[PDB]
Amino acid sequence: GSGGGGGMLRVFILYAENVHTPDTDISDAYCSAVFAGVKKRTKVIKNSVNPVWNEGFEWDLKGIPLDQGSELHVVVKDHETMGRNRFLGEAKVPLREVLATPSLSASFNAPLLDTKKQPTGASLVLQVSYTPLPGAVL
Repeated sequence: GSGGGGGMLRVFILYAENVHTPDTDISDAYCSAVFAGVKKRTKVIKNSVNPVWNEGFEWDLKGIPLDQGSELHVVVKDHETMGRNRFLGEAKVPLREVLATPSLSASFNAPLLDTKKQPTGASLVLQVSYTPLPGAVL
C-alpha cells in the first residue's frame, strides 16, 4: 500500500558531454550516484567523449523526509589502466529544488567539477523526479 513514512527519489541519467579520463584512455564509463548512503551505479559505457547511459536509479525515502540540505553526489568511476582513480568527475545535484517545486520533476545539468571548477569540463545531465507517498499510518 501507500503506508509507512512516505518518500521516494528517482533520478534518470540522460547523457554527459566531454567525458575524458586522466588515464591513457577510458576503460569503464559508469556513473555512481550516492544519495542517502545508497551506492547506485548505472550501466558501463565504452570509451567515448559522449558515453550516454539513458538509465536511472531509485532511492527509498519512506520514513526519512528530505530537506533543503538534501543533495546527491555522483562520481564517475572509471577503471584506471594501472590501479584506480580516486577522483574522476564529481557532480552534486541539489535535490532541494525538485522537492521545492509542486511539479516534483525537473532536469538538472550538473558539471563534473572540483575546487578549480576546471577538472573535467564534463556536464552530466539528469532528470529528477520525486515520487509522492502519503504515508498512511492511520
